[PDB]
Amino acid sequence: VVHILGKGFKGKEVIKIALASKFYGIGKTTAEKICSKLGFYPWMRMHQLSEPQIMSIASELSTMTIEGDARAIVKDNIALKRKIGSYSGMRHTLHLPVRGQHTRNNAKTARKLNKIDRRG
Amino acid sequence: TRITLPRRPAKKIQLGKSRPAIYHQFNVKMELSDGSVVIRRSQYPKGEIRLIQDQRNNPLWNPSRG
Amino acid sequence: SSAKRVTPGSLYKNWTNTTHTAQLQQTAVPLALPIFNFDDISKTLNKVVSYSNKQYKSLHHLGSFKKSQFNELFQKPVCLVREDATNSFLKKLVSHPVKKFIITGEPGVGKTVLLSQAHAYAVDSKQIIINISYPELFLNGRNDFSYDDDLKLFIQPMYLKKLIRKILKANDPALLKSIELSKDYKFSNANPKNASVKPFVTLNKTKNTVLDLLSVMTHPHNRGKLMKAIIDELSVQSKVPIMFTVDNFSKVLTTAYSAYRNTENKQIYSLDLQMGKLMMDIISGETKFANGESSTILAISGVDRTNKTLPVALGKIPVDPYVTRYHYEPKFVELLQKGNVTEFEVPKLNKQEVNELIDYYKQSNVLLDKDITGKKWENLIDEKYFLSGNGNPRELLKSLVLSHR
Amino acid sequence: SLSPLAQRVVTQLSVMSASRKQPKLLKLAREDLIKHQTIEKCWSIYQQQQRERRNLQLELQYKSIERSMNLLQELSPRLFEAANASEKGKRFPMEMKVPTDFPPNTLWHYNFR
RNA sequence: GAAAGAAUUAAAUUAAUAUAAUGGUAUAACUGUGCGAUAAUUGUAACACAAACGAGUGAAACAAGUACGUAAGUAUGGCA
RNA sequence: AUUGAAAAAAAUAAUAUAUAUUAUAUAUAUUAAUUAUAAAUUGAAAUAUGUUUAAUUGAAUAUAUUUUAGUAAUAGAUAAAAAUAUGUACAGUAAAAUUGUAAGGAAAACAAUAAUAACUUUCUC
RNA sequence: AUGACCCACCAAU
RNA sequence: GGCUACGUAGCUCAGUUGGUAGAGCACAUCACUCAUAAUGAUGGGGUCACAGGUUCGAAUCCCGUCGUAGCCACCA
RNA sequence: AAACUCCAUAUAUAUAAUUUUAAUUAUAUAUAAUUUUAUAUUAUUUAAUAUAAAGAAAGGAAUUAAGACAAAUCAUAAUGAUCCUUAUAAUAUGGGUAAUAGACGUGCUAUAAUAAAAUGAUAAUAAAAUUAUAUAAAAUAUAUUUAAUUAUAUUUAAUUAAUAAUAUAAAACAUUUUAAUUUUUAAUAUAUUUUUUUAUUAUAAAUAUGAAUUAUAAUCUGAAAUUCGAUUAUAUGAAAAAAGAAUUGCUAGUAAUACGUAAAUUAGUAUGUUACGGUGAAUAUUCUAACUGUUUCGCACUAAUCACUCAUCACGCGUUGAA
Repeated sequence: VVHILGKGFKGKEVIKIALASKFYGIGKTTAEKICSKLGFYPWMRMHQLSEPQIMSIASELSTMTIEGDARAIVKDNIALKRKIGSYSGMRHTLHLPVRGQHTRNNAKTARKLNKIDRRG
Repeated sequence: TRITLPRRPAKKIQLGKSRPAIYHQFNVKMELSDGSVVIRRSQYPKGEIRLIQDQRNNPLWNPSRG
Repeated sequence: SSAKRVTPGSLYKNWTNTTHTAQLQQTAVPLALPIFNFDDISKTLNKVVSYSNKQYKSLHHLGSFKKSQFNELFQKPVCLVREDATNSFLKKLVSHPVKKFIITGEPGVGKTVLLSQAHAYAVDSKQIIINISYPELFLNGRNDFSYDDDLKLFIQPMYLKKLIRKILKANDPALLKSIELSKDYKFSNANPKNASVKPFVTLNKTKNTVLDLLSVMTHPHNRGKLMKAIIDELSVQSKVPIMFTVDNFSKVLTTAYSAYRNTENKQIYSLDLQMGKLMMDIISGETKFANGESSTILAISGVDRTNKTLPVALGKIPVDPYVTRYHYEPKFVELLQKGNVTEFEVPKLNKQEVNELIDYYKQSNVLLDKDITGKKWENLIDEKYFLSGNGNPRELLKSLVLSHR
Repeated sequence: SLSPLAQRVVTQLSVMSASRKQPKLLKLAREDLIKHQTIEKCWSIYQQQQRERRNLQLELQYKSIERSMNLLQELSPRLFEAANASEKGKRFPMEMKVPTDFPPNTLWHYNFR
């Protein structure tokens, strides 16, 4: 609702999933019990968060791995084989089916996003 | 095109009457990553801050030691 | 225009809401109906009755009615004094040594009208009634929650406040002062008034009435004890009686594990939740009201999944050890059993009752001329009894207004 | 007249500006003025003394170094050469930190590397 | 020994100067500034310079008043 | 002048008040202000009087009354960005170039780029 | 099989 | 040879008395058709031929070279 | 052509010792309708339109002629002719058919409230189909804390079929939710809406839709998922705001369905194919246009109007004029 973890959110917005949305390092199940440990009554919106509570919220996300911090981990896992002899690396570097999909036709998607630092 | 704030007539500071800008500042305690506290004068109203990421927990500043 | 439903008329709400809240009654033609009273039941047997203004007041605070109920058809919610229900049933209550009954039945067969028939008894019968409707609203995981290691029970502040207000407002104020704290109580204080000055709150034992305890203003992690004591005061004392009234209990007769995850993602039982304890225990007999006029009516309703609990508990199916908890909470069974709980399978409507209702239904012209002119009378009568599965009050209505085929 | 952004800019400008934020001038009585002068002058003198002390100490250290290096040159040429090297890229160690106002939880680290 | 000041020499007129080009410029004409906004005033002008004449250029001074400056003073439009 | 706290004066300037002299003097008295000036349903806050708590203080709180807040740059005798080019008075020095420096690059802004003899003052062994 | 080509559409008595 | 106007999106023609990043036609891609072509609906291209210069801002402007019809015409 | 035919429908008989249980069925058979009877208008000896009255009365499928398109198949097979026999013939391993600038056709999933998702154990409700180149139930363990669901793993009960398994049909129905939506809440009080009301303060174009997509781990099948399969969990969450000119299917149990179901081909994977059922419509015949059969008139065409045909220009080459 405020500047929670910088890119915050809005009120009325039940927190549970809200975290799955703005945050990239956390989503779905992770965000679910993330509230559980912080014990906030489920179906609870952002406006209701008692600022001090957000503080715990913040620390919690620090504990596990969130934000583009992991974007890189994959970026490296990508570069890894890519740096080795890896069909993927070609598929990924050229912007082509890294999942071996329809290069011949439906491949624009790959060309659109698949790239060295994919998640852009 | 150019976005501006259009100036009013400037107020004449007379020679000798110019006064130095002493901004309102609070004495603020910074507790670093470890428990070392340091006092610093600051314009924002907060008597105490505790920091998470500092030189005292960065590897570059101490190589030997959501 | 720019404001939502800027137009005074509000229908944007899901129609079931449009029916619930819209102040549409208004137009309803005023009908001079007889008043529901149990002492005068012989005069009003098998007739449509209006509740007393005092009865309505308590019923409204207790939320005795429901949105689904076609209560909008009339200037106020009405009922029939059915004899297999009102008359015969209320007699059990004013006569059974256990005063612990469960109003079951087939969906719509008005297992709820009855319960409200029962809060009707309590208004005049001058008791204290503590309905806990839509339990779900506390097992939903939507309202607030926090622990209370002075009771090992997760408590639900906000929810408790709603129930506490319901009991205090619906019940007659005088009928309340009559119970004076049977001891001591010392909790928080946040009454905007004497708050930053009086640190805590105090209730002297005999200068303070239960009405007062039920008017305190505590901080979240306190309302819980307020309830422990609220109940406890009323509970132990013997001056006026009680009617722990629970509708939709089914939901809590089955869906144990609530919605609120605890602190290890583990699910919180419906018994570690305070109101669950306040709700079941009394049912079981772990909590006793002194006054022999203690009354307890719990009642399952339709909007709710079914499972082996009730049937087995009540003895309508031998215990099957090898089943599944998702459909047989062995405990809930035990509680009921050790409580000697009895069932008033609400019976459907007889042909003449049908006529009756349909007669009243004619008055306010809450019908449809496809059958008012062009049909004799007996014709229709037999018809609705038929297009109503031979007895689901709601179907009659579903078949006499909603359906314009 | 003005946008919300324009308003916020004006507010920001005001924070920095001396417009209607500054007090009256610090007027003193003559006795008070004298007392102030005596406070300031004494302080200044003390500061000068401290500077001289430090400066003197530094000079003494320099003299001692000079005395040492001449002796080293006289005795062992190789040792003197080793001493007198260009220390161009010499960096203070990152453990020698600027002393804080109050000390940390762990005052001293006994283990390292 | 140190600080601080006052500065002094060198270098510079390549910057700049209302505008060409030259001449002058740091002793600053150039730049900042306070005040002011008056001398971008009013009568007699000697005397030169230039010069065929008509014209033009500098201008002591006498007198009336204005401005700024502690003062010396300076100011009869602008570095020419 | 009136309250706090617990005989007078004596520079300088300024203001106040007076009076001497074909002398912008003196005499007594006191040390104001020094970044401001209308116009603000609502923002903020002070005082005076209305209810509960220990006559009674504090709290809340209501009405009047006002005060604040109209938020705005220069704080420097400023100094080579743009602004006025005539007067006067005071004060200072530019440009280029090179080593640099988030984006910044040939080309933004910013910083640094001669010499200390002597002289004085202050501390000091 | 002989056998690479086809070109025009305008609105009523 | 200084010396008047013209050097545009593939083609033609723009724009004018500044308040600028146009037109069709051709082309690519659909569709229409049995298949063309018309017709229809979709995208492509201006260094508005080069230097330097101005008002807040010139395709425009000033300011003249690498370019387009040229300049001889007091003879006895 | 029609009719017989097959499914399907009405009745009737026979069979089933009602434990293969569905007797509301399954078949074998028989009859039945290409419906009939009567009156009244019209017409001209007896048809049509209305009305009643008797019956259950209603559909689908298969069959698509002769010819033509020198339509498709020499890769189902087969065969003539012609071409090779140390290679255009046979085998193993690996690779390929999965490559992608653009373009087309067909689907799937989509873009949220006259619509999507959890949940419903006295399991609301089906037909058709499979299962000796097998289906694989109950449980049991994990993913995960209860339990259910979902997906795998352990062991194989029963059934080789009106017996047991795939498989509790799902949609509908009910309740709960649901961005934008300030249409919300949550703190107060407010009260004859209580799951609600009202007064005040707060709550700054892709969402909780969409799952393309990207990592990591895990599981199936088989020697072997790397080019190259499937599944799930944790992550990721592009595009997509009902889509231009233009165009497709469908006239009744049809279309539509965010309704599921089965089989064949699989060691293994269906967004495809072939079948089954559930819910279940509006709109219509009056115009043009197109395709067909019947007919008029015309017809210079006849591999037939996608015919045929005309003049100039341009190319090359004869002959014969003017001068």
